[PDB]
This record gives sequence, C-alpha cells and structure tokens, in this order.
Amino acid sequence: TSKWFNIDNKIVDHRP
Amino acid sequence: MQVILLDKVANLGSLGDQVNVKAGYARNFLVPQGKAVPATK
Amino acid sequence: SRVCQVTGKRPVTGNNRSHALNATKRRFLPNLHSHRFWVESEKRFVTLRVSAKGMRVIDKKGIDTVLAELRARGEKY
Amino acid sequence: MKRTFQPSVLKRNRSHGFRARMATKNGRQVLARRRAKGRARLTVSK
RNA sequence: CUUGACACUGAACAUAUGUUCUAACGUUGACCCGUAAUCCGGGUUGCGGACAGUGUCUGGUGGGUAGUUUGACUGGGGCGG
RNA sequence: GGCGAGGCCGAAAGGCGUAGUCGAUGGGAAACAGGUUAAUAUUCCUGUACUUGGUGUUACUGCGAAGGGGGGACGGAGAAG
RNA sequence: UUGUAUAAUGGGUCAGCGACUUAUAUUCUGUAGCAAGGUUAACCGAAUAGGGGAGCCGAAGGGAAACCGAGUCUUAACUGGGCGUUAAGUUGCAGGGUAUAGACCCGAAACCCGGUGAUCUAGCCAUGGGCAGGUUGAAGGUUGGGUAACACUAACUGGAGGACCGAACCGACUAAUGUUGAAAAAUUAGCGGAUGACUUGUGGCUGGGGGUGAAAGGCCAAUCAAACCGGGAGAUAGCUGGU
RNA sequence: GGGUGACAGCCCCGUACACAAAAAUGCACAUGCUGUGAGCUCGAUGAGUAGGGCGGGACACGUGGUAUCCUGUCUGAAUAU
RNA sequence: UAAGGUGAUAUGAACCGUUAUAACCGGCGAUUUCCGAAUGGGGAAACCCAGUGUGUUUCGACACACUAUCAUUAACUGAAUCCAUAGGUUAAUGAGGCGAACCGGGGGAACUGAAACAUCUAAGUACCCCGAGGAAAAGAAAUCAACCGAGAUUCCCCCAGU
Ligand SMILES: N[C@@H](Cc1c[nH]c2ccccc12)C(=O)O
Ligand SMILES: [Mg+2]
Ligand SMILES: [Mg+2]
Ligand SMILES: [Mg+2]
Ligand SMILES: [Mg+2]
Ligand SMILES: [Mg+2]
Ligand SMILES: [Mg+2]
Ligand SMILES: [Mg+2]
Ligand SMILES: [Mg+2]
Ligand SMILES: [Mg+2]
Ligand SMILES: [Mg+2]
Ligand SMILES: [Mg+2]
Ligand SMILES: [Mg+2]
Ligand SMILES: [Mg+2]
Ligand SMILES: [Mg+2]
Ligand SMILES: [Mg+2]
Ligand SMILES: [Mg+2]
Ligand SMILES: [Mg+2]
Ligand SMILES: [Mg+2]
Ligand SMILES: [Mg+2]
Ligand SMILES: [Mg+2]
Ligand SMILES: [Mg+2]
Ligand SMILES: [Mg+2]
Ligand SMILES: [Mg+2]
Ligand SMILES: [Mg+2]
Ligand SMILES: [Mg+2]
Ligand SMILES: [Mg+2]
Ligand SMILES: [Mg+2]
Ligand SMILES: [Mg+2]
Ligand SMILES: [Mg+2]
Ligand SMILES: [Mg+2]
Ligand SMILES: [Mg+2]
Ligand SMILES: [Mg+2]
Ligand SMILES: [Mg+2]
Ligand SMILES: [Mg+2]
Ligand SMILES: [Mg+2]
Ligand SMILES: [Mg+2]
Ligand SMILES: [Mg+2]
Ligand SMILES: [Mg+2]
Ligand SMILES: [Mg+2]
Ligand SMILES: [Mg+2]
Ligand SMILES: [Mg+2]
Ligand SMILES: [Mg+2]
Ligand SMILES: [Mg+2]
Ligand SMILES: [Mg+2]
Ligand SMILES: [Mg+2]
Repeated sequence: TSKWFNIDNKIVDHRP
Repeated sequence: MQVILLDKVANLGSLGDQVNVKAGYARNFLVPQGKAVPATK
Repeated sequence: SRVCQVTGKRPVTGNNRSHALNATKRRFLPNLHSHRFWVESEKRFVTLRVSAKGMRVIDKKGIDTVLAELRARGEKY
Repeated sequence: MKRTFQPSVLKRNRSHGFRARMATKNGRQVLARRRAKGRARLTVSK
C-alpha cells in the first residue's frame, strides 16, 4: 500500500 | 337515468311508469329494494 | 393490485411536464372503488373492486352479464 | 487485534448456504451465474 | 401538505345555504359463524353518513429531495476597475 | 426472530401476516470408583447402580383433550448461621 | 520549452508484446475502361460469367415561387446590374482530407442500473455468564430521654450509593522504543472505570442518498462528505505522457 | 487428407464409386377409424364503442396552423336511408 | 463386426476369447442410492423425523406403495340462516424448475453530445420483470392513391440524408 510518512499530514504539508 | 317504476313511490311517480332518476338513486336504493327495473326492453 | 375487475384498467405511466418542459415520471391511477352490487339471480351482494367507468359499464350492461364475463375470464369474486 | 473474520459454521451456513440461496429469489440467480461459469463449489456448504 | 371542480354520491323540507332521513360509503364498537384463530371474509346490530376517503384535473406552499449555473481581462488570484 | 396454506396489499418481481411450522444462547429421564493401550475411555474390563418405553401374567378399578386448574416459573443488593 | 550538461521529466538492464485501423458516405489527385453518355443495387443464376437500367450522376440555367428557358430575376422598364451560356462526364482500383461510429494508444475524479454484505463496527431485541479483597455508614428499625400528641435527640442496629481504595475485566491520559516494525496501531513503565448510563458469550434485526449515531461526518468486513461487486463502458478528458 | 525411421498416387488408414438395416425414428405421399364440418337460399353486420373536454404517450412530426393512432379521468352518438 | 481383449496416468497379477454368448459399435429395454422444482413434515443441500395401507416374521422386527401446493372438473359432506352459498374431504387431468441467443409485452436510467446546461440527445439503449415458440410478431383494408389506379402481413435494394 502506502508509506506512513506519505499518509502523514505534518510532514506532507511541510511547505504550504 | 330512465327507469320503469314497478311500484308506487309517492315522491316521484306511479306504478309501471318511466321517469328520469339519478343514477346512484336507481343503483343503490330502487333496484336493490324492488320498486324499479331499468328500461332495458 | 390496483386493477379494475370489470374493465381491466390498471395504472399507466406518463410524464409530468412543467412550464419549462421538465419531464419526470408519474403514474395515472384508475378511479377504483370497492362497491357491493346486488345480484338478483343469486339474491346476494357481491363486492367488486371496480372503477367508475366500470360502474357505468355495470349499469348499462347488467350485473349478470359482466359476472358471466368475469367467470369466463376465470377471476374469483 | 480482533480481525474481521471471527468464523462460525452456523452463521456461515445461515448466511451463504444453499438453502438461503434457494430461499431468496436473487440467490437462485447467484446459483445460476455460478453454474453457468462452471464452479466446482457453488455455495459455502462444500 | 393543503384549496376548489368533476366522479364514487343518494332522498324530502325551508329560505347556494340550512335542517332532517337511510340505502352508497367508513367503523382500528358489540355479538355469531368459517375456526382449534386479537389476520381475513360473511351475518345481525349500534354509531357516523352523503360527510370522510380515494381517482383525474387544478391554484398555493414546498432545500424535504434532485439536476445544474455561479463570465473574462488581470505584471499570481481575489477586492477594485 | 424467520418462513408462512388461506388472506390483506402492490405495474410485475414482491410487502405484511392468521392457522401452523422452524428457531437455543434457555426448560425436559438415567453412572460412579478402580484398572488397562504406543495412541480411546463417565465409551473397553472388573464391581456396584440407575432411567424410560413396549410386550405378557397377577390384583383392584371409571378411563378419556386439541379443553379448565396447579406447577415448571425466574430481579438487584445485602447479612448471617 | 524563448531557452537544458542541466541540480526539469522518463528509463536498473535484457528478451517478448505495445500506439493512425476498419466499415459506409462525400470531395480532390493519379491511373484504367467507356464516352453525351457512364454504371448498376437488391435479386435470379450451381455459376467471380450472364440477366436485372429499379435507380443514381451528367448533358441547362435563372427565381422565394408560380413560371420562363440560353436565358432568367429585379423593376412600371432598364442605358443597367446579379447569376448563367463562353471549359466532358461517369464507373472501378490506389491515395490525401473530411463525416458517423471507441476512431492514434494508455490514464481520471465522478454519474446511473441490478445485486452481495451487520462473522469487524453503531444501535436494538432474546437468552446465559463475570466483577478478589478492603473501607464509609443514608433511609428505616428497637430501647431510652422528651412532648398533651407530634417534633427533636443518645446508644445499638441496618446496609444505601450512576459512593471510596484496589486486582480480574473494560479502556486508552503521558513518556521512551519501534516506524523497510515482533505488530498495516503494538511493547514497556506509570494511568482512568471497576454494582453500573457496567462488561461479556451464542443467536436474531436495521442496507447505501440507506442504516445506525450520549453527534466525531463517526461506524457499516485493514475501504466512508455516500460500502463492495458486476454491468452502461472502450463514460468523458480543449489535460499530461508515448507514438 | 492423415500416418509410416527424411518429401509416398502404387506400405497402411483412407478418397471417387458401388452397396448395406433385425430394431427405433423424421419427412413426403396413399389409405382406414375417431373429432370436425362443406354447397345453396334468406337474414344479420361487434355500444359505454366512434367522437368530444382535461392530462399524457406513439407517429421522422419537441403543441405548433396539427391530421392520424393509444388511453388515466369525465361524458357520449349514428347505427347501411 | 471380430482375432484379439479386461477405459487413462500405468506397469503388474488373475484371466476371457480365436468362426462365434471374448472385446468394440448401434437400436430397443432393465436397474437407476442421496441432494436438487424436490413434491409426506422439517432442514445448517446430499441429513433428521414420520402418518397411512398391504405383505412377511425366528415376535426382535422387516419390505414395498402412497401422503406437497395451486388451477379446472365431478362426487360426497356442509355454517351464521329456513332452502342456498361460503367452507371441508376425496378422485381425475394439468402446471411449477432448468436453458446460449432470437421474439412479444410491463417498467426504464445515467455518464455522454450540445464545446457550460435545463427543452433536446444518448434512448426506449443498458438493466429488471412477465410470457411464448421453433421461430415469434404482424396479417386479409373503416389501407393507400388521385379523378388513373393498386389490392393482406413480413424482409432486402432505391426513393433520400429528400
Ligand atoms: N508510524 C506509526 C503510525 C502510523 C500508522 N499508520 C499511519 C499512517 C499515517 C501516519 C502515521 C501512521 C506506525 O507505523 O504505527
Ligand atoms: Mg396503529
Ligand atoms: Mg441541491
Ligand atoms: Mg458543480
Ligand atoms: Mg481568471
Ligand atoms: Mg494582481
Ligand atoms: Mg413465531
Ligand atoms: Mg399465499
Ligand atoms: Mg411474512
Ligand atoms: Mg418445534
Ligand atoms: Mg442448549
Ligand atoms: Mg490422550
Ligand atoms: Mg518550439
Ligand atoms: Mg520555463
Ligand atoms: Mg548548454
Ligand atoms: Mg548530477
Ligand atoms: Mg534530468
Ligand atoms: Mg511533467
Ligand atoms: Mg527517475
Ligand atoms: Mg432548372
Ligand atoms: Mg451529476
Ligand atoms: Mg453485530
Ligand atoms: Mg462506583
Ligand atoms: Mg472507545
Ligand atoms: Mg489519544
Ligand atoms: Mg499499559
Ligand atoms: Mg473515581
Ligand atoms: Mg477504582
Ligand atoms: Mg466538521
Ligand atoms: Mg473499517
Ligand atoms: Mg454521490
Ligand atoms: Mg454509452
Ligand atoms: Mg477510459
Ligand atoms: Mg529428420
Ligand atoms: Mg363492422
Ligand atoms: Mg377516443
Ligand atoms: Mg382532436
Ligand atoms: Mg420441503
Ligand atoms: Mg420430503
Ligand atoms: Mg418435525
Ligand atoms: Mg415452463
Ligand atoms: Mg449531467
Ligand atoms: Mg455537454
Ligand atoms: Mg466537452
Ligand atoms: Mg402467430
Ligand atoms: Mg374505382
């Protein structure tokens, strides 16, 4: 499936 | 509705006589209680 | 079912057409009523689910004739 | 962790068994589809 | 959901209205029968009664629900123009 | 809770439901100790028991239900013998 | 792409597969036949022959039309003017383009239709089980004082509570570890409830614009601002990649 | 057409052709039984129907100047002059 | 029809047959457990439990047959209610379920196209349901035509992308 650090929100939305 | 009275109902006509009555009055009262036969001939 | 016992009228489908012609499905239902007809041949009251057009057919033709027709078509009453 | 399959033969057979398939009208359609495919096993009974 | 017209839906009387009646119709009142049965059907009676309810047509209301619209330019977009 | 003869209802398929008939997680008769096999035993063996039903003799005798009654038949907590 | 060594995209490499096609109609070109003509379709024929000329295109145009016709229309009529006469077509085969079909290939999020799902979870219904141990001491009661009778009070008794401390059991507040883990949500050390609006076993019921929800758009089989499965379906894609 | 130790007209199975059915059955005839009635004369000519009002649908025809067909509701003839 | 044969992986053992009961092929028959429309009741398919009637027993029991529902017809019986009806019992006949497509009918979308979208299209398509057949449906003018005529229905090519 998918990696947890890609599902996470604090590190994915790192540069809004 | 044209109906032939077979009795005397004093309200509308005499015995053996053709007269115009309302359809429900012929259907529900007269024909189920005698007193009238439709003009089938 | 909403089927007339005498004339066989059943619901039919059509459309609601508005002022802007928007078509949506709808049903036309017959004017069914359960009426007790006095049959003289049997000295009996027979209850029929019949429309008002069917009631007019009853009054024209005679209850005995349409009871014979119903018995020929096989449905109970 | 409690997972989604907690098996029970009685509930299995009342849900997906042959008599429940024949009881509902669309279950007979399911059996028709599986027979037309040619499955070795139609329902969960065997 | 609601309003009216026509149908199922009838009869007298008084000035469309009002009063009165039973036979359509309703009864999720009582009793009897099918029947070993709080469904259903038939019968008698009682209470309503041409009212209610339903069908076709019809005006109102109707984010309860549905289908969609909500422009472009633009020293990024919106606001302004 | 399910299915459901007739039945009531619904464009068709089907929805509900009476009589019934299924459905335990509950109610309903009766076995214990010792020993044994590589692997079974309240099941086999030894010892001692118990239950229900059919048949046949004996004695007395009003038996019989789909019906009436009793019973089965029921909570929480606590305290002590 | 204005522009890539670009630190912009794609590719670990090999081998096999992978993207302008097909049918019908129409216009243009080349070529072949016949030529003011060309050619048949369905069908008959055992017949790739032959029959079949039903039709279609062309040899005549102008006008909205009647109508006129190498003319016609406009206008009451043109010295006029517009459109025409002043240039050969047609039927195959091959090709370019177009049109309808998926129309060069792969790719959505979504919409609709019919079913399979409450063995996880939400709620409810039926019927069974569980909660070591230790505290606190409400109402009520008995005796005594007290009152005209109550009221009030002391001791003994009693055993209330969505009561208290704490295992089972239920949960999940903090920290570290783990994060290609022992584990697609746990371990360790502490933490909250623990006779109740408690928790649990077996079985049943509620279905997708629907259920259930002490309400977080939460949960409905590791999926939920509308489940999963098959179908309309090769949806559509003025967008990206490849050719 | 296939096979045979490599490519077969003449090695094998086959093919063209000519035959074959005790039993069951299809078809086209002919023929019994059962059921059915033809020929001639006179008479009759499908009524809640056609049509109409309202709402829809089908016709290539989207209510348009809209013919025609079907009908959910309400009515309703002529009938061979 | 035959000198070979007892199906295959798959040998082996024991055999059968060689001029016609070996084996192989075809027609007709026989047997055909249990589930399944499932049909005696029930059921968690391939299982549990019977009622009735014959017949046999070694007295323990055993074998066979029938018993679903609905429709039509007939007989017998029969309520509230006096005749009758409703109902009940039996007998006979028929149906049910499965199947690729085609066919008639009852319901009936949306994505999509319109370069948005709502009338419109997609489309009476997909899909659901009912029924029938070897085909179905339609069919013998209350039809067209045009002052002349044709002569039921169905299907193909034109008319005409008019
Ligand atoms: N990383 C943690 C938490 C986690 C699980 N799944 C996730 C998805 C998204 C973000 C975090 C997580 C773990 O592996 O257990
Ligand atoms: Mg109520
Ligand atoms: Mg909205
Ligand atoms: Mg939008
Ligand atoms: Mg802009
Ligand atoms: Mg700006
Ligand atoms: Mg029950
Ligand atoms: Mg029934
Ligand atoms: Mg039910
Ligand atoms: Mg029982
Ligand atoms: Mg039990
Ligand atoms: Mg052991
Ligand atoms: Mg460039
Ligand atoms: Mg750039
Ligand atoms: Mg450079
Ligand atoms: Mg580099
Ligand atoms: Mg690069
Ligand atoms: Mg890119
Ligand atoms: Mg890369
Ligand atoms: Mg011309
Ligand atoms: Mg949408
Ligand atoms: Mg559950
Ligand atoms: Mg507490
Ligand atoms: Mg929780
Ligand atoms: Mg938390
Ligand atoms: Mg812990
Ligand atoms: Mg506490
Ligand atoms: Mg505690
Ligand atoms: Mg929110
Ligand atoms: Mg989940
Ligand atoms: Mg949605
Ligand atoms: Mg499509
Ligand atoms: Mg696609
Ligand atoms: Mg070789
Ligand atoms: Mg006629
Ligand atoms: Mg009409
Ligand atoms: Mg008209
Ligand atoms: Mg059964
Ligand atoms: Mg059985
Ligand atoms: Mg039983
Ligand atoms: Mg059949
Ligand atoms: Mg849309
Ligand atoms: Mg569009
Ligand atoms: Mg578009
Ligand atoms: Mg026919
Ligand atoms: Mg003529």
